[PDB]
Amino acid sequence: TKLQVVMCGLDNSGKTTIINQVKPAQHITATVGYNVETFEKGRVAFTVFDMGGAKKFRGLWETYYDNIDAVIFVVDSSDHLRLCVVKSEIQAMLKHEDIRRELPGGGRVPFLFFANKMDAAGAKTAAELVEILDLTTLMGDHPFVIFASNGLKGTGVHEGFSWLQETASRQS
Ligand SMILES: Nc1nc2c(ncn2[C@@H]2O[C@H](COP(=O)(O)OP(=O)(O)NP(=O)(O)O)[C@@H](O)[C@H]2O)c(=O)[nH]1
Ligand SMILES: [Mg+2]
Repeated sequence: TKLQVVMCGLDNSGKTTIINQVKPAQHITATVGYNVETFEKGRVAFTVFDMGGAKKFRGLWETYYDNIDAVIFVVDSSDHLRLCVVKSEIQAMLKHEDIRRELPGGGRVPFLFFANKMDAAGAKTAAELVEILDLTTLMGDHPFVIFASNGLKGTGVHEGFSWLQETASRQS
């Protein structure tokens, strides 16, 4: 079983920290452009495009939507000021052809949302983020879920990936 995933979210949301929690055991810095992570996790081989989240890299994200099995979207739940930017980016990505497309089996591309930095002062819960972003209206027919996460420790992360992998398997 092979999964291709694109990982999106604003700069400093915790994308790279989170993906490193699911990689094999063997210094994180801001991701310039993107990085491809290819690794095994359990019985699955993952290919993850860990996108840079700075404004200047967001134009790249769409290059990696082709044939994708899932989107992972990481929100800094403690960054209230840019929740409007999070919303516009989710809106922008949903309009793209490769995200819109009906999957081979009739399904729609699934989204795993992380409400990350659950430990940070001022963190909003998954429920609060759904209401603020009006996420349910935005996501429409796309299957999605949202879990509070702590990327430093791995809280929420592993369960999110179970959801992604089970949803992908069911769809393929
Ligand atoms: N307190 C706390 N800090 C976190 C959490 N997740 C990530 N961080 C911290 O937030 C900073 C940004 O993390 P990073 O993984 O580089 O974020 P990113 O989304 O890949 N940034 P970019 O889009 O620039 O590549 C790092 O200092 C990291 O340790 C969390 O859940 N809680
Ligand atoms: Mg990064």
